[PDB]
Amino acid sequence: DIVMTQSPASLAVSLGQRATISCKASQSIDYDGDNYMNWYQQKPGQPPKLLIYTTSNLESGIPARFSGSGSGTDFTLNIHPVEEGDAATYYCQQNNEDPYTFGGGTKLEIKRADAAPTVSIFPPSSEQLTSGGASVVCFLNNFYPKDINVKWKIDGSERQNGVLNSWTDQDSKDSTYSMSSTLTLTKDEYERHNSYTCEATHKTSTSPIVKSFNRNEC
Amino acid sequence: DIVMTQSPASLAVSLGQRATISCKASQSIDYDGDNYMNWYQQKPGQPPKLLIYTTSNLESGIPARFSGSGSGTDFTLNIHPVEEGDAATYYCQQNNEDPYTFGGGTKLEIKRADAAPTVSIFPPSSEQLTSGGASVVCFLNNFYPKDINVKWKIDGSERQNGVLNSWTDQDSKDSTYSMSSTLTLTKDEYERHNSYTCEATHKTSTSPIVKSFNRNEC
Amino acid sequence: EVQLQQSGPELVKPGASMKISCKTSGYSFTGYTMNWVKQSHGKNLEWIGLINPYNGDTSYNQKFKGKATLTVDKSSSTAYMELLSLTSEDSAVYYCEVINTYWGQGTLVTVSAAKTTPPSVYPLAPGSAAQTNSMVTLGCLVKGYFPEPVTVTWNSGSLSSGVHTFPAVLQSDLYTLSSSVTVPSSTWPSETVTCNVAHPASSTKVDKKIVPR
Amino acid sequence: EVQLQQSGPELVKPGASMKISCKTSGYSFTGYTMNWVKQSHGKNLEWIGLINPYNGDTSYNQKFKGKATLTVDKSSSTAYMELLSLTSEDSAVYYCEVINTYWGQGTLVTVSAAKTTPPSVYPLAPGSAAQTNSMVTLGCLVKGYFPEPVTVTWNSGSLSSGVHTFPAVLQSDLYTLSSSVTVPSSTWPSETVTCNVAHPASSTKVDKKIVPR
Amino acid sequence: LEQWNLVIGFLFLTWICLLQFAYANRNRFLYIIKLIFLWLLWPVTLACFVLAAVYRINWITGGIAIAMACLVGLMWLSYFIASFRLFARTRSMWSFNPETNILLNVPLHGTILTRPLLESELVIGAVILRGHLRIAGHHLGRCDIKDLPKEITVATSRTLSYYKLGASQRVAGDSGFAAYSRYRIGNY
Amino acid sequence: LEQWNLVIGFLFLTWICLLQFAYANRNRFLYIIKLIFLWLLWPVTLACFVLAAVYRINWITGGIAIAMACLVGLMWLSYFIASFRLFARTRSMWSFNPETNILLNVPLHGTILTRPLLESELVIGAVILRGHLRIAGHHLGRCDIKDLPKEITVATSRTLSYYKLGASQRVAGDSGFAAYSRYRIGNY
Ligand SMILES: Cc1nc(N2CCC(N(C)c3cc(C(=O)NCCN4CCCC4)cnn3)CC2)nc(C)c1CC(C)C
Ligand SMILES: Cc1nc(N2CCC(N(C)c3cc(C(=O)NCCN4CCCC4)cnn3)CC2)nc(C)c1CC(C)C
Repeated sequence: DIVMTQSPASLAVSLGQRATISCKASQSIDYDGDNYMNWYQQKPGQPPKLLIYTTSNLESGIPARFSGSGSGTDFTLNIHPVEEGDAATYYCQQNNEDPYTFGGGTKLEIKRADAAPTVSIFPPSSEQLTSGGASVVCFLNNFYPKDINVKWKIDGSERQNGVLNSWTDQDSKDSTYSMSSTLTLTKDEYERHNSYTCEATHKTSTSPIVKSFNRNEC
Repeated sequence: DIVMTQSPASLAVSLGQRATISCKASQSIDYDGDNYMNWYQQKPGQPPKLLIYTTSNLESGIPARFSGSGSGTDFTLNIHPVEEGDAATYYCQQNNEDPYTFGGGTKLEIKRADAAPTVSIFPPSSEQLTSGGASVVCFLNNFYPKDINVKWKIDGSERQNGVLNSWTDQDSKDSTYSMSSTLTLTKDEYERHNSYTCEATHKTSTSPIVKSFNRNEC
Repeated sequence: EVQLQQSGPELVKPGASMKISCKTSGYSFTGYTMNWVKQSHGKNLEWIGLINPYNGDTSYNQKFKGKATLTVDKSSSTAYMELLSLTSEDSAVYYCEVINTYWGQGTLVTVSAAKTTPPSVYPLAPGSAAQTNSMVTLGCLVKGYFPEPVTVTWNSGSLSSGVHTFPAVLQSDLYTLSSSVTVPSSTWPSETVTCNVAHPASSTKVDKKIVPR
Repeated sequence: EVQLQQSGPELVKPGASMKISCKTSGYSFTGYTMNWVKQSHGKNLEWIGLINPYNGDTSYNQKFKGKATLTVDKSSSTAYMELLSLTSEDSAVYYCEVINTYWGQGTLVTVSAAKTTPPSVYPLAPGSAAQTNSMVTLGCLVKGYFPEPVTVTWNSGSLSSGVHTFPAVLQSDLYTLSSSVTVPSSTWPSETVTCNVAHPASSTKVDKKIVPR
Repeated sequence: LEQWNLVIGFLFLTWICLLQFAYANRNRFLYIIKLIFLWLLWPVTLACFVLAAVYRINWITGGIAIAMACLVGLMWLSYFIASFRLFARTRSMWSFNPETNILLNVPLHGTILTRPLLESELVIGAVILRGHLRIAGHHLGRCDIKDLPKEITVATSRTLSYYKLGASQRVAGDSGFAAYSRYRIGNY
Repeated sequence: LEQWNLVIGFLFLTWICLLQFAYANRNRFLYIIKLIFLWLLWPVTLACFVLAAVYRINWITGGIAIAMACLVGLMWLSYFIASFRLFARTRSMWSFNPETNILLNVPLHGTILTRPLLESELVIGAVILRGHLRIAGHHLGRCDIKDLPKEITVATSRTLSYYKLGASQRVAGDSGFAAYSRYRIGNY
């Protein structure tokens, strides 16, 4: 059997630079002096897209900025110039020996100027409270880099129960990471308090960006 | 041998449109069911540039907006979209029977918004007058269309003698026709008057443009 | 060019077989071999097997031998893959490619014995103390449904830009996702806003509109 | 890629002979046949003949048989074409192509018994009518020379945006052309402007600078 | 007596006729006739060797004749074994062609045209001349460039290679050209 | 007596050996040996026919044998005439190849490699496999895609066709592919 080992598990390069993706085979995949090594690209929610085959052959219709190289066990995919729409996952596959195996995949991240999250806190709908539940959702849109922590606190006391976060994948139109936070509660606790605060600590400003609302005006 | 009757002798099409150049052979240049008919272009002062060969084959590096067509005796070259840098002369050649003959060539003119000639008149150089000669020149730069006539008046009397005009080829940078007029004279007639003027009549304004200098302030 | 249209998502109880079709178009069905691939956890692509739709001889991974059987129907140009004795390990997306170039859209298979539940959509109108943004941002909270996926679109497809759909988070056997739309402050409530969800497994299409608090 | 460098312009008296070389670079000289073409009056392209530089067998136009002879020099990778008994009809530009793709720059042949003459360049400074506009138009009058061509450039190749070189007009056995340059009013007489003319047939390079009146 | 010589002369004449016509023309029936003749070639050699051996002038001539006959026989048997293995793999009657043991399946317009391939190579080229397609020097009927197969395959004993269309170019309207490059291999 | 049969058997064995090796391998010397054998084929047929005729059992057999001998002789003479015409045109010793009367000149790295072409076609393809070049199924030595000839030519009696490189593609690093399309013809 063969085991394609990609490297690095994740990558981060700014626009106009060169991105190199490695893929080592457990054993040589040479046949008749040639290596059959495809390279795929899979944007989220989309099927894989073939870029290279036979380890150096650009697929028809693919921009001529993906280059396949390597031989023996070590293979390599190079992207240059890394562009706005290259944030995706890249897989190496050997079409040589049954079974045809894939690599673990490396996620290509695009580096961009740090931005601020447009934090926005939403009150739970009276529609939801008609069923007895109430979940406060706080949207942290269009920020960068990915790492960001949200601090929920009610009446000044931090809350870490039922805080469910859902990041997005790096956008291709803007190359920014968006995030969502959901603090679920039932009616009794929700009405037990009035002031709710959603603040995000991010390495683009000195202090956390605080957004809050209370029930005395809405 | 064979005479390729290329038509029309001249063409004029605006940007973004389609230009069609015809070339009729006296007899069929078909050999083995294929016609060998090249198409060239030749900008002023340059060697011909091969666009098509074998009557439909685009030469490597040529934009895909050149298309070769036709068969039998009637052949055709189509340019679509006609772009800024297509002002040139296009030739049809048959590489089938010795001697290989060219067409008469048709020059492709680009249509553009009519502009005014920046008429500028110059006095004869005192350097030239040191040799006993004096030629008044008048540059009519960056106008359109090609047709333009110039009137040389001295003391109000129009002069039709010694007026030499030298047009340029249509520019590729901005698609304008420039013109030059020179009225040569020996010193005695030159100093027999003092006032000279270069009047340009062009179909972009109601009245002809007039530029003048008088020898009083020289 | 070639097209490969698969059967939609299917919730299947444990130990129950299922069939995933892959209808081909734009080319003679017999002549290109049909590969089948599996992507589990969203990143682990695994090769299942290939079938020659002319003579009908297959070639499976030894892991998927006895778990997947590949058949074809030349009459309707429809290739099939039947998963035998499904387990929680078999929850994944099953693609069908032809020449490694043309792929299907993916048949999401959920192997669970849990119930089905339509999403109890809720609106997210900003409060009276949430106008700091120069352009109002709205959202739709698709809460308590099962199984994946859910199609969240705004105003029945009118808004395809400036929209964020946050992946679901499985909790308590029920998924939950949010969606956000950023529109000019002069556009809402000036222009109507509606988050039309479409949960396929339960045949539910809720078109909820956000009303200011 | 391939290159084809020819011999420069040559003035040849009637009833004489000359050799037009075409030095090849970027490819093995014997690999490709060498065609020779003639453009008379600037538009009438006429095929002369082709030579295979390996064995050396040619193929001429029956119209040009006895007038042009094609030879090669494999040692220096230069082809030749000898024009025999030149006439007023033989004044033209003789190109050398290889695969109909790579051409030479053209050897301008002037068949005349007239005498050579360097150009008596003159300056063209504006009067008092063109001194009021935003940018000044200067010129260089290359007068009374023979034969074609003459290369007019401004400031030894610096100015190329807004430069017009007006083709020559033969008159009284001597040519005459004008050149114009449009530069902002802040660049003259603040910055030096020179019209350097290089007449090749007379080995003359006059560098005249425009002086305001 | 002289019947053997006359039949040998007729055989050589037939071989010349096939050679001078089958080379320029690749008609399917003419190709099959050439294959049948090439297959017949071996038993002709065996018959000649055995007839020479039975009427041996001396012992050495008969010994060498029978040795050559045995060599030809074992070569024929080994080639038959390989051919039967290929047939078992592909279950196509083309596997018994005397040319070789490699088959080229071309999925052309609903059908699959299997032809003997002389060598499995990384690249196989296709050329269309006046609307007639030739892949690996095999006339596969009328076709044009736009509908050219996007995938072909080459079948060998215990191996199966898949090709995909590389760059495709159009020449002089109706003629054309293309290439097929290996992208996958399947054993067993 | 039986010497003719033994030599015929040896000839068939040699033809089989050349066929099974010259098809896969296109070595220049092996190719020349195959050409020499193919040329020898005709006089072998003529000798067989005349030997059958001289020992004719009946009049009809001898008559048909001599008729076939005359047919082969006139075919050989006509082919010789065409070959000599081609040699006069091209003054190359390859024009006397028994395969055909079309020559392919390939200007490869200073030299010109003339090879017999079986048919002058609008398109001739080139395939480079592991660094070895084949044009029209003829091994022309080691070459790579970037320095591939930009122009080749095909020489026939009273005609000369010039090709130019069409699209050129690179496959798996060292292998490659290309095509040559007619752009000119020269008579005489
Ligand atoms: C139908 C049948 N047929 C045959 N023969 C057919 C002809 C041969 N045959 C198919 C080859 C030739 C080569 C080769 O000549 N190779 C040379 C190398 N090639 C050239 C360059 C590279 C490749 C190889 N393999 N099989 C021998 C087998 N026998 C038998 C009993 C039967 C009867 C059956 C029904 C039981
Ligand atoms: C040196 C020499 N040599 C010969 N022969 C050499 C071999 C043959 N020879 C060269 C062919 C074969 C074909 C053909 O077999 N064509 C078939 C069709 N091809 C296949 C498909 C299409 C093309 C054609 N032309 N010449 C006959 C001539 N004779 C003589 C006296 C001499 C002596 C000289 C020095 C005086």
